[PDB]
Amino acid sequence: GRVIRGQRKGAGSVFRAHVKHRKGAARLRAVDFAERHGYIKGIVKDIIHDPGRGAPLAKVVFRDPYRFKKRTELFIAAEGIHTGQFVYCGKKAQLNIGNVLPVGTMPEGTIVCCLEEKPGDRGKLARASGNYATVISHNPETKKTRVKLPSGSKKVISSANRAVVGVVAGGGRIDKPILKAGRAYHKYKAKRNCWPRVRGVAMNPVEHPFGGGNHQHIGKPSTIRRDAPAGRKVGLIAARRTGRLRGT
RNA sequence: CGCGCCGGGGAGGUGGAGCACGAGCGCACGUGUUAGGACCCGAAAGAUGGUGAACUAUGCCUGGGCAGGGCGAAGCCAGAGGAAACUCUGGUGGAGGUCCGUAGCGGUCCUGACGUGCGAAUCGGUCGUCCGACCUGGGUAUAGGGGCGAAAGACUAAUCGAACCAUCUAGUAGCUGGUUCCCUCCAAAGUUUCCCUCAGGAUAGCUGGCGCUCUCCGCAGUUUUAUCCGG
RNA sequence: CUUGGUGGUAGUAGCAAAUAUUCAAACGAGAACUUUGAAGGCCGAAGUGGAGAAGGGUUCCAUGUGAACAGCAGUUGAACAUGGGUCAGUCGGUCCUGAGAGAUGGGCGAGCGCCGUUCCGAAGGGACGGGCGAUGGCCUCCGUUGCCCUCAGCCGAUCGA
RNA sequence: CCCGGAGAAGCCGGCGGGAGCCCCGGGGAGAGUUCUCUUUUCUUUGUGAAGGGCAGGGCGCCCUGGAAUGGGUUCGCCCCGAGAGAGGGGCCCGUGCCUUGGAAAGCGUCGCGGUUCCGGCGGCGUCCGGUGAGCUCUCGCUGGCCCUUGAAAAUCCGGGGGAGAGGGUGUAAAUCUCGCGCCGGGCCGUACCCAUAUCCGCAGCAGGUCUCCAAGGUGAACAGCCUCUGGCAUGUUGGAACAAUGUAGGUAAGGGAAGUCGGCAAGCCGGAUCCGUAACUUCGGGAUAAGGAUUGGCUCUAAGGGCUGGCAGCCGACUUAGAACUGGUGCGGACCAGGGGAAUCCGACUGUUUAAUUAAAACAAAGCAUCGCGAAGGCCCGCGGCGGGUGUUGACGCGAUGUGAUUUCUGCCCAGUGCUCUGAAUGUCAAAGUGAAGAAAUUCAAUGAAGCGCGGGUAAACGGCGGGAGUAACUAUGACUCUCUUAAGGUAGCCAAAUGCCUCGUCAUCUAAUUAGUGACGCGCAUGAAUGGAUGAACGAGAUUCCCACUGUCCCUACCUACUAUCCAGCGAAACCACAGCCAAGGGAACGGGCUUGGCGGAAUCAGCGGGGAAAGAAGACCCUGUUGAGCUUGACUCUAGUCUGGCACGGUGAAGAGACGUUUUUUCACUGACCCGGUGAGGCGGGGGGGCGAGCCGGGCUCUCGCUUCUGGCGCCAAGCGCCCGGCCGGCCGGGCGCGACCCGCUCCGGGGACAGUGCCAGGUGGGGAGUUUGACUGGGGCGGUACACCUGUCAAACGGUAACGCAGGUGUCCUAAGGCGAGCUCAGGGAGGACAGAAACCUCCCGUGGAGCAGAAGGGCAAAAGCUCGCUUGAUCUUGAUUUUCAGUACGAAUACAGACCGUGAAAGCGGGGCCUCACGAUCCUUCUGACCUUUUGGGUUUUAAGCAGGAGGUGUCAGAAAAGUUACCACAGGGAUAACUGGCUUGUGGCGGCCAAGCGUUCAUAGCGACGUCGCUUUUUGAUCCUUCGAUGUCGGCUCUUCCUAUCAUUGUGAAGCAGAAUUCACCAAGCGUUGGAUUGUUCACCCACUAAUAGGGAACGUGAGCUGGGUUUAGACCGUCGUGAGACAGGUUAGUUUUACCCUACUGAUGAUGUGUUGUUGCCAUGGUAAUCCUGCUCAGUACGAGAGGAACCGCAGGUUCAGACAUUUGGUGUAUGUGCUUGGCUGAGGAGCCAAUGGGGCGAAGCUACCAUCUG
Ligand SMILES: */N=C(\N)N(C)CC[C@H](N)CC(=O)N[C@H]1C=C[C@H](n2ccc(N)nc2=O)O[C@@H]1C(=O)O
Ligand SMILES: [Mg+2]
Ligand SMILES: [Mg+2]
Ligand SMILES: [Mg+2]
Ligand SMILES: [Mg+2]
Ligand SMILES: [Mg+2]
Ligand SMILES: [Mg+2]
Ligand SMILES: [Mg+2]
Ligand SMILES: [Mg+2]
Ligand SMILES: [Mg+2]
Ligand SMILES: [Mg+2]
Ligand SMILES: [Mg+2]
Ligand SMILES: [Mg+2]
Ligand SMILES: [Mg+2]
Ligand SMILES: [Mg+2]
Ligand SMILES: [Mg+2]
Ligand SMILES: [Mg+2]
Ligand SMILES: [Mg+2]
Ligand SMILES: [Mg+2]
Ligand SMILES: [Mg+2]
Ligand SMILES: [Mg+2]
Ligand SMILES: [Mg+2]
Ligand SMILES: [Mg+2]
Ligand SMILES: [Mg+2]
Ligand SMILES: [Mg+2]
Ligand SMILES: [Mg+2]
Ligand SMILES: [Mg+2]
Ligand SMILES: [Mg+2]
Ligand SMILES: [Mg+2]
Ligand SMILES: [Mg+2]
Ligand SMILES: [Mg+2]
Ligand SMILES: [Mg+2]
Ligand SMILES: [Mg+2]
Ligand SMILES: [Mg+2]
Ligand SMILES: [Mg+2]
Ligand SMILES: [Mg+2]
Ligand SMILES: [Mg+2]
Ligand SMILES: [Mg+2]
Ligand SMILES: [Mg+2]
Ligand SMILES: [Mg+2]
Ligand SMILES: [Mg+2]
Ligand SMILES: [Mg+2]
Ligand SMILES: [Mg+2]
Ligand SMILES: [Mg+2]
Ligand SMILES: [Mg+2]
Ligand SMILES: [Mg+2]
Ligand SMILES: [Mg+2]
Ligand SMILES: [Mg+2]
Ligand SMILES: [Mg+2]
Ligand SMILES: [Mg+2]
Ligand SMILES: [Mg+2]
Ligand SMILES: [Mg+2]
Ligand SMILES: [Mg+2]
Ligand SMILES: [Mg+2]
Ligand SMILES: [Mg+2]
Ligand SMILES: [Mg+2]
Ligand SMILES: [Mg+2]
Ligand SMILES: [Mg+2]
Ligand SMILES: [Mg+2]
Ligand SMILES: [Mg+2]
Ligand SMILES: [Mg+2]
Ligand SMILES: [Mg+2]
Ligand SMILES: [Mg+2]
Ligand SMILES: [Mg+2]
Ligand SMILES: [Mg+2]
Ligand SMILES: [Mg+2]
Ligand SMILES: [Mg+2]
Ligand SMILES: [Mg+2]
Ligand SMILES: [Mg+2]
Ligand SMILES: [Mg+2]
Ligand SMILES: [Mg+2]
Ligand SMILES: [Mg+2]
Ligand SMILES: [Mg+2]
Ligand SMILES: [Mg+2]
Ligand SMILES: [Mg+2]
Ligand SMILES: [Mg+2]
Ligand SMILES: [Mg+2]
Ligand SMILES: [Mg+2]
Ligand SMILES: [Mg+2]
Ligand SMILES: [Mg+2]
Ligand SMILES: [Mg+2]
Ligand SMILES: [Mg+2]
Ligand SMILES: [Mg+2]
Ligand SMILES: [Mg+2]
Ligand SMILES: [Mg+2]
Ligand SMILES: [Mg+2]
Ligand SMILES: [Mg+2]
Repeated sequence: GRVIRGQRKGAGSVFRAHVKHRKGAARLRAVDFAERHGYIKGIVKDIIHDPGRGAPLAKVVFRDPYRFKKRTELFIAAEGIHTGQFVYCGKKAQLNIGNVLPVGTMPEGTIVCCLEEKPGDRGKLARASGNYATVISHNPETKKTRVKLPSGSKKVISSANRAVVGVVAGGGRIDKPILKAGRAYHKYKAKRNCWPRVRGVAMNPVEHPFGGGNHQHIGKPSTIRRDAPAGRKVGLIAARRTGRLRGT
């Protein structure tokens, strides 16, 4: 009968992201002759805490090579970096933390972050707190590379694409228990309206397919098809298994 | 005229809204049955097009606001015992979804007052919390099978288990209710059969009115005499 | 049933939230309630005080009136009738942008129209100096229009406290 | 041009500085006080912005110098070779002080003129000091908090740069962010209220509505209480009374929850100091635990500080400890201000929630555990697009669920139903496409995607977790074993719990007494493991139970106060209303105000009162009917957006192979030009030279790299140089241009995909996410149950025929190749006597044999050379018109009967035969299908396929004269119904209750003292049932409380009879219902059971009396928890907890109160016809330790003394009350002090007159 929560979110308007105090987008430097052939120097002017994000950012100042004008970028901070540190970047960049070079050059077993999935997008994969990717093996023919991501999906990518060296800071966040409702409340106030998560079962049987009944119970099987209309797709999606996960 | 896989006749049964020396059309009047808003008045709902978040639901931007006391976390200072490890004793500091409690915020109980009320939800005394998921003003966003909900089917201008205004719309009713002058003459039924029929119809039955063909031989809710039947 | 009018019920129910009035004098036809004075009380700076906002829109002030209204009366009043009254470079709006709304280009749309706000756009009418041309002035020196050379990143029209 | 800054940031705490206010001590000017005191008490007692100076704070600023035997220093900190202490400096704020403004003005005072209309005019004064945990505002410093780190742009400014301009020793110049001097600053709002009377609520409505300011005292305090500044007349009126009923306030001897569903309400406790403080525990808490003592006034001592020259002297704050005295033991003196403990259940906590009946045990919440997904992606919106949100995002993330802190545990079951993985090993499987014959439409045939099947996996997916047998040396039980059924068969733990019917389970404790409560037991109707089980400190406006103290909650009521009600002056409604308003019985729609018959009846009126008027209220919400709906559900029916899958088109260019049906069907491998994606202010791409740093070869050939930047928080733009040109001036000057410097040529800006995704059109699938609709009838209420819904026999049927009930006894939805058709010939059931095996029963024979057997079936009728049984030949169970009968409307179907015309069968022949000996065994229109004629039409004519026609059978409608169809509503809605229930009322009385007759037996004996079987006759309507006449436009539905009267079927008392009666005690019966019949524990209970006294603890009605008389615990709304059932929405004469109880002023009625006619008027003292009616019972003494009786035991009558209950009065005494506001005391403030007083909603506490008044005092019956 009614339109349920899941559906009401898609139009948005209420659930859009709060973006007053966000500093900006965290994109890498754009491609150009210098990066493609040689290298370009750049200092770390300052570090900054971005809202809604575990990791911190960095005000990185470079110099524009064609016009007399200092550009600026917002890199994501690898661990161990500090202000007053010369950050090189390019093809001929030396291998040490805080230094952007294409993956192809570095050997196998190299740990990287802020990686591009396709060339030019200015850095999409692996840039949250405590993550890093592992370079497994190159492939001279076709000029492509094999890379295992933290989740485990191994992916091939063109060797040309870029990556900032080192892991992302802020690891071990999930270690501390979020003790009180308020401490959670503030977090989701920074990000989005989602926090107080009401169980569908409690609702009346208009607002949920599991609702109603005199006794609190679901009544029907909680596994469900993916060939299914919007409104029903609810519960455990395409559940291959469903139980106390013994072993791994 | 073309002759043949041509045409035409007779008798005898049977089906027909036919013949058998025509009787209709036009106009007016009455009654009766229908179709339409159709004897008058009456719905719960249905569809199309528009208007509202001045209360309230919730998110966001920019502003405002909350005495005085108790409890006394880490850190720090000092003294004492001790072989060492170290441990005991007294001060300081002022933490916290901490405690008593005011304004504010809320509104449990007395099932107290009032109950043609001061009031289409107020008053009294008694109650919970009061630095926090705290309280609040103005601006702004979301609109009806749609919005919004710490989820009660709550709320959406006193209206919500589908809002409000007009139009389609005099919407249908086997159901209640009402239905306007006199006299005279005649005068009933509630039973049969069929129906998604049992609060209803048709259909036979009962009733009236209009007449017409003959009358100054026929018929009867009856007996008698004969004659059968009856279980 | 509809509209309009009138009865009994009735000169009854009733005019009970938060302590409170009293004496003399004046105008006046008339005074429990008007005014002055005197005496006694209350609100007791989280105010029954002094100032503002939104909002109301002449209710502010004076003179006169006593029909109607102020659920008793009233010589009174926020009632009625006459007339008056709001003066800024410096106090605010006006300027700015904020969450956001909203044009243009572009696309969609039988269609009134709608999406979308930098996204598929030839998105500058500006400036200083040089040369050449053109006028106006005690043509001194300096203005006032034009071309050519040389230079220019924006960012999205516009509203929004 | 570039770089950079301000504008530009959160909350909280502490501390310091500066103002305003407050206070103190002296000075002046005027007021008030003076019975007595009082150098008294009160008011008042000033300098703006903008400039200059100086104070006064701050500084992460400089210089000198170099510290450990470490120093300085803050309440806390912190700081130091990255340069401390100690000197000298600098800067920043300067709302404070001085000054120009400015004493002329202003204010306070005294006095002169103007008669006046006057910013009138003159004296004087407007002083000097001190204080502070005080308050308020502000400036600054410094900490603490964050999975929260707390706005932008307009606008303004500084610096790095150095393109360029300027005059030749002067009246110098271009140029100045320096000091004066000139002009101008438009448009619009601007009054007032800003709220117990200017706003919104229909109004001058106790409601609601955002801010600033903010004195004295008491005190922890902005608490409460009183006063000044300022404001006001008690909030839409007054006077006279002071009764009951109310509303809000108080207090009570003795007792202390006994009242009651329940300690509901009120009351006790309350602040501080000093002692003291257990169980348990997540070791933080619990904790103001508990439990004690003190507290006043007045008069003293002592300890804590500043400033200048181990000291002195001058000043000033508030606190703390201590001591003596003194009072009628009063003292936190008013106000403000916590009742406690032991236990159990639930939920962890704080929070939120139904605006207007539910604040909870519901939700959330942290923790836990699953699932999808690496972007051409997941999830969703969207009518649409190369669209949009999450996304300024990227697996420690977004997204979808479940569970509910911690600790501890988390057993077995994948058969079912879901989900999912594998998919030629594969049954089925559409369009198009491909072969096949045919004149062609065609039809046939192969080929064949996903999906269903098939097979794996899965329970922190929905979910589930038996029974029978045998077995231990007492019985029991069953360790152990087997089997049936399913895929296992309840493991660990727990309980008559919020889950247990029977049930008040049983035992113990808790009570004198306990259906409650707590601890064990377990057979568990129906416990149980993240649909989570068990525990568990702290917390709860949560649910129950008990204990302490405490109380007018109760025995048991009384008194007082204010506001009313009451009477008066003024002003002034509405609901409601057929007529009206005294009763009993009677019959009547079965409870009448009117009727009949009886009883009766007297003006007009007041304050109260709640019995009635089936009172008002709202076209009954429960129930039923309705061919009336909505909300929701799913395995109902019929469809749909979306998503998955194949085909055709947009859609190219080449490579190799097999073959394929010079060609292809197709498998791979490329290319790119459509097309698609991403980035850029679309900035140096690919080739070819030349140049260089290195390796190898013979100035030369070849390959690759580079093209010049890695110790450091710097700067970096607007071209140097050269060559070649020339332009004006005069070999030199001034001003110009091009190209190298910075290689040349090109056709897509760079990359990645790419002929596939994709878009458009068809086709199959999936699809309660969504839409539309349906969800039979009869019915002794409906439902559940039957089918009496179409058929047939017998009876009921009352002697023609015809007749009903969910009446009776019963049957049917078939069977037959002959069990049909002719003819002939036989005669059955049963019994008797005989005969080897032979038998009660096997086979043969004679005799009897009216049918006693049989004819498929239900029963009934019918039949003997047959309708039975056996042989022989056959198929009239065929073709075809009409007529009639049965049901009946005298319409159909079916079923059958008489004839007729053909072809036949059989029998010698007359004949017989068109299905089953008779009475039941079955079906319309429309559509499809088959058969049938040299049949008709197929449209301008002709031929031939196909189709349509015509006639006769079949496929089926059993709700059987024929819609195609599942559930729920306690969230509910509408029309109506007493044609129809759940209470009452009526008639009946089975059942229940009571009572008679006969007398077989008990009672030793003796039937009948007392009882009475087998049988039998009656009454009653407080039980229960059966019925539906009344009311559904509403009669308020269970219990208790309170209160009156009434019945008698006598429990006790009075009088008397009879006993298997000696007395006592106890039994049965008559007259008799006037007077009595209790207090409590448990349960909502009526009922039940128990303790205690008694004379006795009998039974019942009146609308199951009694709701505008109460209460609202239970039933019986909405919220929620559990078990079982149901896949689910939901359900339960199965448990649990929270949940608006309306109006009286009418008529009558009763109560009390004025009054009325008549005697001519008026008093007076008096009379009684009528109504009403009252007393009750018990104890002791004596009689009497006697009569009686063996004794044990053991009375009665008259008298005497007292008591209970009830009724009627009074208030001498005791008690209560006490606002005579009578009188002492007293807390805080106010009147200068003393005295005398007042306010604090009765300020508080003592004692208390009068008067009212109590079995709580007394009297009489
Ligand atoms: N959903 C629940 N839990 N219940 C109890 C049903 C609620 C229904 N909707 C109301 C109701 O009361 N139903 C009753 C009402 C009466 C009716 N009934 C009563 C008496 C008699 N003799 N016969 C009846 O049929 O029964 C209904 C019932 O119990 O189902
Ligand atoms: Mg729907
Ligand atoms: Mg649903
Ligand atoms: Mg707290
Ligand atoms: Mg408290
Ligand atoms: Mg009440
Ligand atoms: Mg009102
Ligand atoms: Mg605002
Ligand atoms: Mg929408
Ligand atoms: Mg909320
Ligand atoms: Mg929410
Ligand atoms: Mg609910
Ligand atoms: Mg509900
Ligand atoms: Mg009409
Ligand atoms: Mg109508
Ligand atoms: Mg009716
Ligand atoms: Mg007979
Ligand atoms: Mg009265
Ligand atoms: Mg009166
Ligand atoms: Mg009032
Ligand atoms: Mg009053
Ligand atoms: Mg007061
Ligand atoms: Mg004012
Ligand atoms: Mg005025
Ligand atoms: Mg008056
Ligand atoms: Mg001016
Ligand atoms: Mg638009
Ligand atoms: Mg503007
Ligand atoms: Mg503004
Ligand atoms: Mg002065
Ligand atoms: Mg003003
Ligand atoms: Mg008001
Ligand atoms: Mg008023
Ligand atoms: Mg008054
Ligand atoms: Mg007492
Ligand atoms: Mg007492
Ligand atoms: Mg009792
Ligand atoms: Mg009680
Ligand atoms: Mg109480
Ligand atoms: Mg305790
Ligand atoms: Mg909770
Ligand atoms: Mg509510
Ligand atoms: Mg309530
Ligand atoms: Mg789960
Ligand atoms: Mg489990
Ligand atoms: Mg399975
Ligand atoms: Mg128990
Ligand atoms: Mg178990
Ligand atoms: Mg559960
Ligand atoms: Mg279970
Ligand atoms: Mg359970
Ligand atoms: Mg426990
Ligand atoms: Mg009056
Ligand atoms: Mg009547
Ligand atoms: Mg009455
Ligand atoms: Mg009544
Ligand atoms: Mg109704
Ligand atoms: Mg009705
Ligand atoms: Mg109907
Ligand atoms: Mg019907
Ligand atoms: Mg419907
Ligand atoms: Mg749908
Ligand atoms: Mg419809
Ligand atoms: Mg029926
Ligand atoms: Mg007969
Ligand atoms: Mg007969
Ligand atoms: Mg024949
Ligand atoms: Mg036969
Ligand atoms: Mg038809
Ligand atoms: Mg039919
Ligand atoms: Mg009987
Ligand atoms: Mg005998
Ligand atoms: Mg009836
Ligand atoms: Mg009635
Ligand atoms: Mg009534
Ligand atoms: Mg008698
Ligand atoms: Mg009754
Ligand atoms: Mg009532
Ligand atoms: Mg009553
Ligand atoms: Mg109940
Ligand atoms: Mg189930
Ligand atoms: Mg008498
Ligand atoms: Mg004797
Ligand atoms: Mg006395
Ligand atoms: Mg007294
Ligand atoms: Mg004195
Ligand atoms: Mg006394």
